[PDB]
Order: sequence, then structure tokens, then C-alpha cells
Amino acid sequence: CQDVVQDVPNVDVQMLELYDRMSFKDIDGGVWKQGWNIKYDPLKYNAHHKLKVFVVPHSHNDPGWIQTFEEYYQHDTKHILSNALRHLHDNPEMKFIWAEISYFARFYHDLGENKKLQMKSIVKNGQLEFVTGGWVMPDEANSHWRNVLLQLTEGQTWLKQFMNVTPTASWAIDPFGHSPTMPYILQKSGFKNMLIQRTHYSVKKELAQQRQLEFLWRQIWDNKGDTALFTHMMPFYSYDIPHTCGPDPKVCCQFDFKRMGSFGLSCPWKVPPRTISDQNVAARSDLLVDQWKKKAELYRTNVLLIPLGDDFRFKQNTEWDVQRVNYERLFEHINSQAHFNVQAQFGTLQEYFDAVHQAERAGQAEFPTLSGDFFTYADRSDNYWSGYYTSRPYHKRMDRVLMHYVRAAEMLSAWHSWDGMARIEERLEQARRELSLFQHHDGITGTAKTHVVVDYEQRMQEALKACQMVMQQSVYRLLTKPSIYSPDFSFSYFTLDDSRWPGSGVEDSRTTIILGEDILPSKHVVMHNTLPHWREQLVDFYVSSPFVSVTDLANNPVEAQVSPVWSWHHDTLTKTIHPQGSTTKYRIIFKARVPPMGLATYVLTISDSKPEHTSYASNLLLRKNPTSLPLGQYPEDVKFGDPREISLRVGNGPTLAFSEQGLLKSIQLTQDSPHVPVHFKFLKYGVRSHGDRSGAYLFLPNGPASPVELGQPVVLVTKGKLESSVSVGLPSVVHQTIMRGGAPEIRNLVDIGSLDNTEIVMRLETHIDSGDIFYTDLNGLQFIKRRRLDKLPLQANYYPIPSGMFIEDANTRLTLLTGQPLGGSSLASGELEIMQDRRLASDDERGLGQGVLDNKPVLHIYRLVLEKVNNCVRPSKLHPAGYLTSAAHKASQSLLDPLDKFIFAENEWIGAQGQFGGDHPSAREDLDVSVMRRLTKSSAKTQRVGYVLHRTNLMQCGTPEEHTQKLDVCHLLPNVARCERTTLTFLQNLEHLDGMVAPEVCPMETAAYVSSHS
Ligand SMILES: CS[C@H]1[C@H](O)[C@H](O)[C@H](O)[C@@H]1NCc1ccccc1
Ligand SMILES: *[C@@H]1O[C@H](CO)[C@@H](O)[C@H](O)[C@H]1NC(C)=O
Ligand SMILES: [Zn+2]
Repeated sequence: CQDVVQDVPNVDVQMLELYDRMSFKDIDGGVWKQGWNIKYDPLKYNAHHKLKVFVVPHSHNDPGWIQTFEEYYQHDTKHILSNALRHLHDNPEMKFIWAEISYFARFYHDLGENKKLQMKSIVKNGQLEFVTGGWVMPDEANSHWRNVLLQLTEGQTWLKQFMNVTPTASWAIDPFGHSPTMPYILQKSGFKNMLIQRTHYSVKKELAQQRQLEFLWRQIWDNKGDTALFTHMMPFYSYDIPHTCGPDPKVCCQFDFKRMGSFGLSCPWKVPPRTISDQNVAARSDLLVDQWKKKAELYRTNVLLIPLGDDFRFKQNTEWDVQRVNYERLFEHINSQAHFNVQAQFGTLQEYFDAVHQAERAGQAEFPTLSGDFFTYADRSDNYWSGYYTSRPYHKRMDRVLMHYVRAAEMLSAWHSWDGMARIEERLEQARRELSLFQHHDGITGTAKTHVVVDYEQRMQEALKACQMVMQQSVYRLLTKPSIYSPDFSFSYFTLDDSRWPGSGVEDSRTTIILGEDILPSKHVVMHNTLPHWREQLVDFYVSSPFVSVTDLANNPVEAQVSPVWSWHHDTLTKTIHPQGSTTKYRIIFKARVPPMGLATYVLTISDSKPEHTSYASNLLLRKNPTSLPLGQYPEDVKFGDPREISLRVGNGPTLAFSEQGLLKSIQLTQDSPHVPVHFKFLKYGVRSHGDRSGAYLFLPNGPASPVELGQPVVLVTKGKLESSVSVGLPSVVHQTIMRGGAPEIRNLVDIGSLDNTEIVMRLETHIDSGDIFYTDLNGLQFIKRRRLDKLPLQANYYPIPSGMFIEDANTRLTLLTGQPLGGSSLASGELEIMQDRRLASDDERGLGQGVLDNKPVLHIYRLVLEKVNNCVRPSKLHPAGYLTSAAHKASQSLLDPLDKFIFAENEWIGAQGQFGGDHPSAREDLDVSVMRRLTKSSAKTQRVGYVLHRTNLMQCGTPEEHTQKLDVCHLLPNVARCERTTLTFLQNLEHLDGMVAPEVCPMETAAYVSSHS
């Protein structure tokens, strides 16, 4: 295994180093506004060395943006595909590339058989070529790598099954900035090439000057280069026709033949295209070839890529004709005039890359190596696209909930083969497809119109219901005596109980377990642990009595704590935000211990008085002018006091101190250690009163944030043996700090209400001597070093925080893990900040045509880990990566993949069993079974199960922590007959494994294996 910590890779271009050296000046470069006047030597190409030009027709089809997926499909995409089929069928030399499989599958299944056969023929002959082949073209900033892989697999599995092709070239022309997680996943999925477009205009200029727009993109920790994927970065401001033929859009726009008038389009530069004729073809070719030769100067080979397309293009038959006939006249002239020394033709993306690599092998070019990312993108001036790291945060959080539910449903149901009548495959396909659709670069990014966001939310809600159905049928089958099991595949044997989604104060969706002497004495509950190691975690349920005790199925008592059910209310009469307690529902909390990828059953039983093994939390309300807070049968009366500082400690864990406003002020790790200043603060950013305004994409603050005026907020302190907390009702946020013995959990119920033109930020202030350095993650996969640059505006220093961020000095580190992707930064030494929500009345002029005014309450969740790191073996100062400690990685897993909780629905569960998975191996902590998916239906004689195994890399800090079992996923199911290593999409077998044993992977690697069973 390669060492991912101690060896700094030697690359030609390292993006953090490039950023440190670049000046980012925005000067007027002439017709190429953000470049320079390109010059070329006319003698460079001659009869023995011609410029080969591939014009690649395309149509960018968003699966939701200004219209819903179905609306665009009916109004636009179905016509584009039907006419592409007809025009390619009838014109053998015409070509077209297609990226979004969600639309293609929707179209293909509606075609008659004669047309399905015509479509398969134009794909098999190479006229229509799929690029990437994912369900969507995903966002690369907020997406979790597990969902990027999920959507890639959904689209490619469909293509292999119906079109018999697997793309090896990727096309990503619209995500707003680009992540190295893409080449990481693509290279492990059989790809050989990829293309990107939205990178900072200063980066395009810098790389163009050095002819470094094509590069071998490797991961930041990869010393050897085996993760490298050839990447082509487009050079210009857009992928539309005016910015793809060459540097001068006023000239290129004249070669978009849809802009002469009858289609309702025109050229902003005021010179229209003209139909090509024998009288103008020489002057028109002179102009076009000059643009091509200028573009070719920015690259190293004699093969030039010329995309020809725009959003929802190629819809009308007349549009196909006008583009094709005019380009054919140009090619016939250009290719016959030896003096141009050009051979131009329609082509596909793969044809371009194959020709580039033929040139490379002929020794005509060598390509530079590059590591790093391409965030934060700016398309012009100071317009940095960091707003969408936070826009529509409710749905960003929903993405992570559904991510976990899909994994848990696929894993729980993979253990058995299911009859078709159980509809398991049907429900899982629906859930995977709705989550995959939301990875679109207008889905999770929060950049779609309001009604489109509602469509994505409804789709995801249906997907969550599908996952619940599959999970609960699976639990019932895994935990019921086989000869007793009698399933009704439409019945709900269990209901899921989720304490954090939609969350307290967001939706009263949780069921109360109703017990009573005259109705039901007890209830079975079951916990599932999708992680491959034994895990303990506190779990809570709502119950109708405070006198409840817990037992495991061997009837051993389990220690429990009962606390009240507190809800917060914005009291419009008293104008205060304060909590109300229930007098008939209570929370019971206990530690569940669950096997690796397993299930554990417990029983909750009511008694007439306080149970021996259940304790009760105390509650203290701090506010002036208190009023009584009765709690029914709860045995401890609520206490009251004036606001004051307070301190809490659960177990042997840290001691936390809070201000009189209920906000953390310090953390003391152990009895003797110092009280380290760690202060939470809420602030607000506004919008500019002149110039460009913030919107769904752009963050254009009117200066540094201002503290939110807090008044004298109401603070609620609950102190328990198993769990304590401090909650405060601030304007726009009920902020909670929860302690269970280790790093605290933070929950914010964020309701920005009607605060227009406001972005609310949560900041941590410490005295850690971080300087200008901080770390943020990329797609939940890796942590990358960031350097704050005062030569760039505030919004340029914001980066995606898809799952965590940290600051550190020689001795101390503070890591904030998230349960949802949000934007954040470290704007001063010792600080971390993360945006909670943003409400914007203005549009940011990118085409969305609305502000962001559809905010709704969202429960954001986090873990806050303060640690001593002086003994940790960390990368050197020049390494571009950072790594989590064991505690921080486990805290991230507690947010993203918590235990699942099931409540038995009926009164009695006959044949109930106490555990599943007790014999499953408990794998080393850095290893995860990211995906477990049965790949065959029940009619297959040979069953196949696919696993994606990911190993992260955790810092060595002196903890022996060992004794674990080797995990061989190929032997998790019985009767294994074969084990194969495959691409991550499971679509190609790469190695037949000896002994049917799937080896574990190296740190930072991901592998896939498929086991076959007789
Ligand atoms: C506003 S940017 C982007 C949206 O968020 C959608 O994804 C849409 O495809 C659009 N493309 C880029 C584009 C815009 C205008 C003209 C040509 C291309
Ligand atoms: C699928 O493509 C392969 C490669 O061209 C070809 O050999 C095969 O016949 C095609 N159809 C089948 C058999 O799946
Ligand atoms: Zn788009």
C-alpha cells in the first residue's frame, strides 16, 4: 500500500501552490475578455502536419431547473431525442453525444420496438455516443461520493442492459466548479478520459498560457500516480457556441446557425450568422479556421475539440438541418483548400480523445500531471459561486438522510433472495433513481425554481417511504423464526423512528409507543447497524409513560434515562421563544449495542412506578419572568433561575462551559486539563445595495458578518446520567448542545422566517494558531488543505463543507463534522464558520429568474471534536491533504450512518429473535462496506451480491487500539462459488480471486467485489 501521509507527490501543477502564486487580476484581454490576443504561426500546420478538427454536436438537458424533469421531457427532451434519432438515421456522417441517462431511459422505454432497434443501430455504429452515462451530470461540490457513484451506476447499468455500451469518457460541462472525487470514481469505473468546463477564469488563463489545459489528474495524496485520469479543461467562458469555436465570441456566434432570427435567437455581439453559400464560403472559412487555429494554440496536439451545442438544443428538425447543412458546406470547402491544412468533421467525444492519445503515442506531446480541486469557481469579476454551497439547506440535509436510507434498505434486503411479489427490486430501483436524480447540478445545489424544488422533495419523500417498506420487511424476515414467518408484503410490521429527520420542530412525525395497563404492557424495538463493526449508540423513543424500563431479549435489564419531550414555540403574544413540555409523552434513552451489519432487539415495558434501572433527568429553565412548566407524571419538577453561566459533564467525557446566553464558551477534555476557549456565535451577512446581488448561485456579501442581536434568550438545561443538553431559543435558531460522554452533538433548528436578504452563519472562535490554513472535505471522501487568501474577496474563501472541516496548530485541533453539506470558511486564525441558511429577494442573473424565498425550518446536525494533536503523525507542511483522527471519523459516521430504529407495529411479535449478525466480522475502524447490493433477481440460478469497500486513512496518534477481524465480504453469504473484483459500478470483472477471498483495501482506496452463490 502507498503511504498517503508521508510522501508529498511531485506534480507539475498543484492547485493550492498555484493559488498561492497567482495574482488573479481581472484585466480586459480583448475579444477573449479573460485571456489575451492569441497569435499563431501560419506555418505550423502544412501538408505533412494538418490540424484535425472534431466538431461535436451536443444538447445540455437539465433533469429539472426552470421546469421539472417531466415538464422538460414533454416540452423539449422527447422532441430532441426523437429528432436526433431521425436525423442521425438519415445522415450517416452526422454525430451527437448524450449525457443524461435519466432522460434517455424515459425516452427509450416509450419507443416502439422498430424505433428501439433504429436507436440501438445508431449507437452501435458510433453516430450517437453516450458520454459519462450517469443518471445525471452531478453537482461536484455538495454531493457525497457514495451518491455520485450511485447515480453513475444507475445510468451505466441501464446502458449496459439496453444499449450494450459502457462509456469510458466523461463530459461535465455545467457543474459549478470541479472535484477530484470525479476522476477518483471514474478511474475506478473503467474510464480513460474526462472533460470539465467551469473553472475560475484566472485558472483558465494561467493554464492556457502554459498549455496545461490537458493534464493527468491524480489525487492529492497519490505519490505514484496510479489514480491519474487524463482530463481536458475547456478554455473559455462557456460551453455555448459563441465560446467554443475560438477566442472571439463575436465571430463564433456567426457559426451558431440557430441565431439568424426565425428561432427567436440572436447574437449579443450584433453580427448575425449568415447562410453558407458558394459566394461567401471562402471568407466564412477564413474566419472560422482562424478561430480554430487560435484555440489550437492553447493545446499540445494537432487534434482540436470543437463542441457544437447549448441548453436543450437540437429540438426542431429545421435546427438539425440548419446546423448540419451549413457545417457540411464549410467542411467541404476547408478540407479541399490545401492552404488551410485542416481536416474537419463531425465527431464524438471518444473520437477526439482517441486521436489525442494517438498523437501522444506518436511522441508529439507529453502531458503535465496535476493534483488539487477547482473550487471556488468564479465566472467573471468577483462573482464567486459559493452561495449554492448552502442554498435550499432543507433538501441538502434530506439528501444525506436518503443517502443512508438507500444504503440501509439495499443492505438489509440483500441478505435474502425475494419473491417478485414482495416488490423489493421495484422499490429499491425507485429509491435509487430519485436519490440519483437529486444529484443533478440544479438539485442538491439549491439552484432550481421553487416548484422544481417541490418536485425533488416529493420524489425523495416517496423514495424514503420505499426504503422504509423494504427495510421493515427485511427486519421482520431476519428476526422471525423461519417456520413461523408469514409475510404480507403490503403490511407494515415495523415503522421507522428517526429522531433527526425531519426533526423536532420541523414535523411531528414520530410515533409515540403507547403502553398502559389497560392496553399494552410492552413493545419490541429493533436497531440496525449498517457499519461493519460492533457499535454502541444511545437511542431514544417517545413513550406514553415515564415509568418504562428496557431489557434485551435475554431479559437482562438495560440502564435507561427518561427526559421530557420539549418543543419550542415562538410566542406571538409574549414575543419570546420558549419551550413547552408534554404532559403525556416522554423520551426514553438507552444504549443499544448492535452487531456489525446487524440487528439487535430490545423490549420497553411499563410499570406502575419508577423502575429500578431507569433514571430521570433534571430540567432547569433560565429566563427572567418564568412561568410554571408542569410535566404530568414525570417525577422531577422543573427548576427555574435567572440566566447564568453553567457547566456540564456527562460520564468521564469533556466538561463544557456555557455563557448565560446558552452558547458554548469552553471545553475541558479531562479533570486536570485547561478550559480551552471554544465559543459559538451566530452572525448575519447582508446583500449589496448596488452592483451585483447574491442569489441562489452567488454569495456577494456587503462586508464581514455582523453579530445577531440575541436579547436575553431563554435557555433550557437538561441534566441526565446518560445524556445532558443546553438549548437556547435565539432569533432564527433553536441551538442545542448535547452531551453523551464524548464529543458533543450540536443541533440547530433553523427558521430564517421572513428575514429578507440575510444569510445566517454559525461561527466558532478559538485561540488555535491556525493562521491562514484550514481543511475542508471533498464529497465526504477526503480532506483538502485550504489557504485563506486576502488577495481574494470574502466569498472566494468560502468552500463546500460536504461533511466536515477543521483547523489546527502544532498542539490542538478543532473539527466540526456535519450531517448536511453547507458552505463555510476560516476567515481568521482560530475560526471556523458554516452557513446555516440564506434568504435572498434578488435574482443573481444567471437565468434562474428568482431569489431564494422558499425557506423552511431545517434541523442541521453536527459533532464538535476538540483534540490534542501534538503526538499525531501528520503530513509535512507541503502536503496538500489532511486526515481525521479516529474520534472525528467515528463522529462523522454517527451523523451520516446512525443506527436505524424500528418499532414493532402490532401487539405481539410471534417468533421474535434477539439478534442478527452476531457472527459477522467486526472490521478495523477505518474500513466501511459502503454498498452491499444483491445484483440478481430470485429466478437466477447463480445469485450475485456486490460490495463496495472503502478504507479511509486515520491519523496515528499513539493509541494501540487493535484486535479486529479480517473482513472478507465474499464469505458473508453462504455457498460462495466465485469471488471477483469488479469496477465500482459492478459492470466489468477485473480479477478472479483465489480462494474466493476478497482482500481488504489500502488506505484511501475503494474496491468493488461481487460474490456468486449456488
Ligand atoms: C444559469 S447556469 C445553468 C443552470 O443552473 C442549469 O444547470 C442550466 O443548464 C444552466 N446552463 C448554463 C448556461 C446558461 C446560459 C447559457 C448557456 C449555458
Ligand atoms: C455487445 O457488444 C459486444 C462488443 O462489441 C459484442 O461482441 C456483443 O455481440 C454485443 N451484444 C451482446 C452479445 O451482448
Ligand atoms: Zn445545467
